[PDB]
Amino acid sequence: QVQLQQPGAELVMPGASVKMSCKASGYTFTDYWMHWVKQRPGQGLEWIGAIDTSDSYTTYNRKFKGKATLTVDESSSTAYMQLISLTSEDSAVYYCARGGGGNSPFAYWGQGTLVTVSA
Amino acid sequence: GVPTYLLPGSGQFLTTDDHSSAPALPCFNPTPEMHIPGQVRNMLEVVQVESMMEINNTESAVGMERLKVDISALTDVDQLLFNIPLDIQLDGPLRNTLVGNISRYYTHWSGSLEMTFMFCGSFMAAGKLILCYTPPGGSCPTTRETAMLGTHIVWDFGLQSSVTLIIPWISGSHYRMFNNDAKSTNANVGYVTCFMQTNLIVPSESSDTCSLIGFIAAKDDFSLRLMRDSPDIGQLDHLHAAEAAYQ
Amino acid sequence: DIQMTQSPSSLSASLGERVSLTCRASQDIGSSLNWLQQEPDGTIKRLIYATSSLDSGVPKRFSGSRSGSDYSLTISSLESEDFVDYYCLQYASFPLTFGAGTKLELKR
Amino acid sequence: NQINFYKDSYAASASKQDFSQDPSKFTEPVVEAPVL
Amino acid sequence: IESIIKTATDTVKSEINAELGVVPSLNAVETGATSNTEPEEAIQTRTVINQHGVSETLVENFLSRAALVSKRSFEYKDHKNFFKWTINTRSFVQLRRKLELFTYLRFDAEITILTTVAVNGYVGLPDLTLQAMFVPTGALTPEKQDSFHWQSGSNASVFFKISDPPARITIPFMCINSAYSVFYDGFAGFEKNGLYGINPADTIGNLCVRIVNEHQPVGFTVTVRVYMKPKHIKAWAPRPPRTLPYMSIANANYKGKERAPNALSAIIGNRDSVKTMP
Amino acid sequence: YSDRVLQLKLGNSAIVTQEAANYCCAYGEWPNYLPDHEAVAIDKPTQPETATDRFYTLKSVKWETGSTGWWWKLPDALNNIGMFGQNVQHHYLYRSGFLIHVQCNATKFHQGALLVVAIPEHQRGAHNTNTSPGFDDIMKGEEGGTFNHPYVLDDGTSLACATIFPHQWINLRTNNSATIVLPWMNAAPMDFPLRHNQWTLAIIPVVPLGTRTTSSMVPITVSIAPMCCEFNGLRHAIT
Repeated sequence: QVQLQQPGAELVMPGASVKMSCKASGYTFTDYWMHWVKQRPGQGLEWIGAIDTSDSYTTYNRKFKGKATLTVDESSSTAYMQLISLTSEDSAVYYCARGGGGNSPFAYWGQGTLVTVSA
Repeated sequence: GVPTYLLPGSGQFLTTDDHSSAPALPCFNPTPEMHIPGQVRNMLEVVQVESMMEINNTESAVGMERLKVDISALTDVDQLLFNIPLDIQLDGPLRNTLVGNISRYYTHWSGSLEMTFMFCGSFMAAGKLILCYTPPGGSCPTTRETAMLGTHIVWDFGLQSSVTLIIPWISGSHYRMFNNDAKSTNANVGYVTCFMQTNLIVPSESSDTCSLIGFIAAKDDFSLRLMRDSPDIGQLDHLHAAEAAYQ
Repeated sequence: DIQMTQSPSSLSASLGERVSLTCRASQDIGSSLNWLQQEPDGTIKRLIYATSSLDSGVPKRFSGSRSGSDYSLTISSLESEDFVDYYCLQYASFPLTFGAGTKLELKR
Repeated sequence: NQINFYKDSYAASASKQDFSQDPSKFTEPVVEAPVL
Repeated sequence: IESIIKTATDTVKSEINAELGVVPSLNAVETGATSNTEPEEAIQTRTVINQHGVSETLVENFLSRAALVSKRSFEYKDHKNFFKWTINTRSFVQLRRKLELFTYLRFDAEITILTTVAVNGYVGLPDLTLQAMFVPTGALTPEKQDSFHWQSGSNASVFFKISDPPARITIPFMCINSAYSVFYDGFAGFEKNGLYGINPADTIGNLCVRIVNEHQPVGFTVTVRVYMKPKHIKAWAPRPPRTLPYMSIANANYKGKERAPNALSAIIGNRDSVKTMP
Repeated sequence: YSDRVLQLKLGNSAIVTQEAANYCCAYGEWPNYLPDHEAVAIDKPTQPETATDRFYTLKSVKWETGSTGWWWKLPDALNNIGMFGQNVQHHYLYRSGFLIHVQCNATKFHQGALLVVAIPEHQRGAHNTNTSPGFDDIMKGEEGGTFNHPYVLDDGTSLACATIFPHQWINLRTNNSATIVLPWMNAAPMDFPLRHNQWTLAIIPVVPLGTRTTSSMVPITVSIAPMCCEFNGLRHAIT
């Protein structure tokens, strides 16, 4: 029924750009907020930001301001995260989760994608 | 001592009662009062401020588009633009206004109302409108020649961008009621319709569709009585952080 | 930025032993917290939501409570699959922060 | 009416009689027949 | 111009008026001023002496009533027989929405505690003695029923029974400012750790309630309801009444219903067309 | 006519407008310095007068077909700008009023209306979540934010009732400017400049603009002038 899977994230040269694609299904896509979390091999979690699905509205963490750009498409029911200024320090596992006011956020999660750079 | 005997209503807790009670903080001096702007010492100060009616409420009007009425050039004379149902208790244009939201705490109301329409079309746009008010006791007027017969104002666009339609107080009683019956003689306020007096003439350069903005405010003779709970706010199932305050 | 301080950062216990995990909240976050269980494969699965209740389909070995500013995740009996990195989330206010984490190992 | 045996003034019963209004601050919040 | 208005204004008769340069029905809304057009100048009226009183719409009358700020049911058995409620008016939406019609408020709270006992799922309903202690912000909060924190030398406490009439006390205006802030735009702390809006920290402190007796008899349900009636009220800067339902008590966040009324896109229930009406 | 033209001279700045309507004074009050009987902080306040009292023009925003509206929060919009922004940084407390002037003009063939309203103590919400808004969401600095749902005023209230606040209209038919004079509105006599925002300037397009003439950019410019500024708690800057 409800599922979240984001493919891709294989190899990207430094200084380039990468477009994350996390697809949502099983419910009404515009009724819930979308969250983004990264995990390095260091096992610590940081919160990239959240986009309001109702429109374009976005909320970011102060550290990722200008590094990450969130956007969605109401048709495909997918959420995109544009990462620029790619460096070896940006290599980690990125997650995408659901949200919304009722019954707390982060009820569902994605598979995760490990990003690596080739220099 | 003093011989006494209890009365009915002894020990009862009445929510509206007026009595002095024991202070919990002896010898406590509150912060000295400071002058602050905008003191409201009576709620009738609030209801006299004009606020936007939502006339355009439909399934095809979404969001802010609901507060303006599209006025387009018409090819036929004597055409109705729109009408305003005057029931404040029911769900209609008057509910979300200041005069509406405050009056729904009160079961009875009295006094005159006023409507104000502002024409937001282009400067070169010109036209004449008529704003009619029909006292209750019959069906809404379908045509202008039937609607003229009541209180009306004929309005011509110009430098002054707004009118004032006074809805006078007309009743057989000192007050009216918000009871759920729409056609009740103690409830129904009458009807308000707007017809094209001549036509709306705009140049080919200007936009053809122009938007009026309706307003409503209570007058100085307005009054309210018998306060009640407001139906506007309903029950709310899941209230976040409410359980957090209980530790 | 409300900082969630998760302690202890590591622990060691055997099977069938009751353990607890506490996260600190500097600014009062109320009842808003989530306990996150991440299996070694990388899959995150939420456990407790709003500290009050448990997700549907999750075993009852897990419980949670608030005492003062302490948020305790109590496990009644450990299992072989239950040794994994646990996290505490705060959805009370933006930005959302995560606890440092806790690693579970078996006594040897 | 208005029986208060308590010493602290804030413990008195509420007084309803302030009938002063200045609706002119909300209705005519301006510095000042056609107005324009 | 400030004046003493005890009643609605009387109406004076008017005659047929046609005059050049005098247009009472014209106004300018761009000035942000309500239309000053009088019914006498708009239509032809009669002299009417209006005796209708305005006294009931006063803010002292409107906002001062007993409303339920807190309702807490705790089971009484062997255990825990007490609760600590951080005081706020955001708890119940009936009183909350009415107090939010104004930006600032200065008033004295009159608190009443109604107590009732119920049977868990008959012999008799016990008479229990309850203590309600008012703990200001920054003090030590009791962690137990029998704990030493209930001695309450300095703190203000009250003892009342179930059979006795409801316990009632008065709470003065304690804010460090000249009036309460219903809506607060900003953060309390000088660092980023602060919370947006009023937080359950500074404001009015806590209220601790327990059953003074030990645990006996076999379990009953004791529900404590707390009522607040303001008095001596001063109000400033009125505000639009809230439409969409509430979500959290710590913030103003909104969602909206699925369909009108009170939907996000549509507050008023829809109709066919602006020309549609019987 | 008499009140259609207005000139505003504060400090070295001056603004003339040939299309205006009867500039508004909020709640019938006019800005003034803190009197001695309402004072609290004992240290002698500083009064820059002509230094910090003058019009600071904010970045103009583009009025387009699907615009939802704009807000600037005060002082926050002015904290980085001019000599006003320096006194904000070095001083712990401030008390001042504000004079807001919005310029929006177009040809006589354009139609549209703007609701320019100053919302005292505007507490913003967040759509479809229980999470309180963050710091960077509320504090936009100079550029200001944008209404996600201007119909509800983003706080869950009604835009229809926004006239209860000090306001003026810019109607592209009548006037090209709106002027609002805001006194000090707070519970405390002085306030900490960075955290707390007393007023929120909200420009909303109740009626959008459209025309069949050749399209052109219509900017909306805001000029905000502090008035009767005071400052206390002189120390090093936060920077």
